[PDB]
Amino acid sequence: NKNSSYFVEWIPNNVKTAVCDIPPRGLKMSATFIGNSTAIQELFKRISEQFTAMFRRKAFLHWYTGEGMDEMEFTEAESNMNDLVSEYQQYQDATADEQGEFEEEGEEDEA
Amino acid sequence: PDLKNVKSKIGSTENLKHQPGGGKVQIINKKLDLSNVQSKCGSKDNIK
Repeated sequence: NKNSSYFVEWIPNNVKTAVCDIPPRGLKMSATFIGNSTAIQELFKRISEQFTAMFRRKAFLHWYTGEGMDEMEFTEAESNMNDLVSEYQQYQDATADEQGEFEEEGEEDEA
Repeated sequence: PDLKNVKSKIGSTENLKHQPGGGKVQIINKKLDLSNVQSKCGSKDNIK
């Protein structure tokens, strides 16, 4: 309720709880978080923009093609990462939209 | 002396064809069909 705008709004109630009775050693209580933010796209943005700057120059690339990797292997990988990143944008801030397009009225003067 | 021609070896000069190129993404959405559906209780016609 305090933070609703950091949540994908077409996935209403975003939580899974589990509660074990048995604490960490010699201590009263704890909890463990596993979160799925879209903000994770910033790390794979970085690593794709970084890769791009080594790869459009053949930096370090002799060492890995030297272990037999074809240029298609790094290009499929980068493409694959880029697709994951393009998707993460398409999950981010998204609305409950239903994929319609602009339409207009006909006529009632039948022949 | 004369060198006639000489050039660098090997880097960004040998990369100038391959960008690489990008792609396109799409949703990830559907509907359901409602055209079969009627209520499953139903007494009000018994007025007949």
